[PDB]
Amino acid sequence: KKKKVYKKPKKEKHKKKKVKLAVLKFYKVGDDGKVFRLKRQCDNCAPGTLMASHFDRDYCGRCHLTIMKK
Amino acid sequence: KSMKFRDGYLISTGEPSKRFVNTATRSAQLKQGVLGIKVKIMLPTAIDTRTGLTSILPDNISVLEPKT
RNA sequence: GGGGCGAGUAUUCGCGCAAGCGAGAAAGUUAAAAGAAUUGACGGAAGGGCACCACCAGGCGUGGAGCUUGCGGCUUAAUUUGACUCAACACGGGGAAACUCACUAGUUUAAGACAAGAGUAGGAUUGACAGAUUAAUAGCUCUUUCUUGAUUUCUUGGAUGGUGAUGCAUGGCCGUUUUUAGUUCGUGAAUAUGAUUUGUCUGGUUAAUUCCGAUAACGAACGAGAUCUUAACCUGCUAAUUAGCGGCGAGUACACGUACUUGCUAGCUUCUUAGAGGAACAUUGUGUGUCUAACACAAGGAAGUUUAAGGCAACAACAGGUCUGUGAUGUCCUUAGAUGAACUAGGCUGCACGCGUGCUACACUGAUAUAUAUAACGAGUAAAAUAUGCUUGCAUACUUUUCCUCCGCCGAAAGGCGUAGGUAAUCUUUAUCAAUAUAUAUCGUGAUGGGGAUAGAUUAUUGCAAUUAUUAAUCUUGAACGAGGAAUGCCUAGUAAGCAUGAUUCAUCAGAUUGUGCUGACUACGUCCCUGCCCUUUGUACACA
Ligand SMILES: [Mg+2]
Ligand SMILES: [Mg+2]
Ligand SMILES: [Mg+2]
Ligand SMILES: [Mg+2]
Ligand SMILES: [Mg+2]
Ligand SMILES: [Mg+2]
Ligand SMILES: [Mg+2]
Ligand SMILES: [Mg+2]
Ligand SMILES: [Mg+2]
Ligand SMILES: [Mg+2]
Ligand SMILES: [Mg+2]
Ligand SMILES: [Mg+2]
Ligand SMILES: [Mg+2]
Ligand SMILES: [Mg+2]
Ligand SMILES: [Mg+2]
Ligand SMILES: [Mg+2]
Ligand SMILES: [Mg+2]
Ligand SMILES: [Mg+2]
Ligand SMILES: [Mg+2]
Ligand SMILES: [Mg+2]
Ligand SMILES: [Mg+2]
Ligand SMILES: [Mg+2]
Repeated sequence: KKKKVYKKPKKEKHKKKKVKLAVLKFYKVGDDGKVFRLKRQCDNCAPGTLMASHFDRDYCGRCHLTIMKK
Repeated sequence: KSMKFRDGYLISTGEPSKRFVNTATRSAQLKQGVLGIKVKIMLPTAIDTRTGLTSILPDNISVLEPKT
């Protein structure tokens, strides 16, 4: 019936922070000691589905398989 | 408003008025509203019966002429 | 004499004791005042008629008490909203725990067509474990950092949805006047202006402008009637299943055929079912009436108030109700912090009080307990649920189950467990699925063994969820009420009243509607006194009447 009362500003939406060419941080190759994986690879996903190197665990963004670091 | 246009002979009550009359309703969307259309036709003394046979009218008592 | 007010007013003169009389303006303001007819509406005017939503003679009540339910008012964060004489108030099929939902407090979502510009494969955008954070297992948001692949995202237009406003912008449908008995047309006549009359009527008669008849009218049409559905009669016709009866055997007991059980299956239609026909015309006798139209009584007959009950419903209207039934709709609002669509909790039910519809009673023509006998209309079968491999989840038969449920067992009871039949004249279940009734005993005029409100405790079932107590079961508690003031409702025969039951809603809940049957009265066979509606004459300065 009345117009609203807005005392608190809006809840903000979720943006996704952007990294340019993040894949070049996943593999690096020297002259000797050829290509070396820097993150690690999954277990039930087709090869090349890498997983996050978190503070204390590894997380697969596609199947959500969690392995605890220890 | 309403406008009526008639011609001839028409019946309203009873069981004959449901047999010998044909009725429809339609509407037309004009720019400024809706109009209703309503048509009613009495058939030329032509109606089969519930025990199907060509009937005539429940209101008539013609008396035949003697043979001479 | 020269539109209406101002006004026979102001000033002046003549006459009069006075009251007053006789001559008599202007400024300003106004679109009509005024005459006579016609149709309607109204009347505390005169006549005539109809009707248990009027009365008379009566029945039963309601209004008074407890409680169930709808409406005002108060209260609240919110107690969502339409309708207010008949013709709003158990109405919106409106019995809301969630949903419904329209209201209150919060939080998500895009399920934002299409066009143009931007942004971008060196990535437009999508999703999410763990910790925090949230009622929340909404990655809602944050930290952290993987996944995804052009589906989306940002800007301006433009659409779409809305139980948002307007029923006084409309369609359709419904209610009411009115279930009354009304409404119109051709030609002729009144005209010798007109609105408009007559036909359509003094009288008798009918449920009825239904008929007879009188007549400046003669004829026609709608409405009434006819028609349609159900009920009542038929030992006559046509039929025999998923209906009956009968016929033939074997028994169990009695009396010298009767009752019941059972296997089988000449013929028949009384009982059951359902198709076609018939039957009432006021027939006959007696009376009243113009001896017309009709009415009353008796006999016969299943039936003689058109035999009973319903459905249909003319011309003309209402600013009657509904946009909260609708992918019926015009206009106005709103459209990403939505008035769209959802998810969580709350409210619609809140209680000094006023009003309508009802349920239960105030006892002995009863209450309690046993026993006997006895109805009619009905209904019924994409999801979740029961069973191997795996760590509360997955893959599995849509092979069982979901509606009415006989029967057996368990339990004081409510109910639980196991198993039939049935998509139905076949089973539930109906040669019977109820309660008023009837019989016998106890109580004994004592707010009493009448009444059963209000409270305490425990137990089951529906459901994801029962707290403000869904419903049901047991024991305990035991209020007002002793026939209802002024007022006022319905009703004429298988009717009133009393008594129970099937369906609608329905996961669960009827003190409500809508049908059905059972027991079955008193009083009238009229009238215009009150109320309402209609017609004639009459008056009118009314016409939104
Ligand atoms: Mg009729
Ligand atoms: Mg003048
Ligand atoms: Mg006048
Ligand atoms: Mg009355
Ligand atoms: Mg009386
Ligand atoms: Mg009573
Ligand atoms: Mg009362
Ligand atoms: Mg009510
Ligand atoms: Mg209310
Ligand atoms: Mg309820
Ligand atoms: Mg709508
Ligand atoms: Mg209206
Ligand atoms: Mg309308
Ligand atoms: Mg006339
Ligand atoms: Mg028979
Ligand atoms: Mg609508
Ligand atoms: Mg809700
Ligand atoms: Mg309510
Ligand atoms: Mg007592
Ligand atoms: Mg008692
Ligand atoms: Mg109801
Ligand atoms: Mg009277």
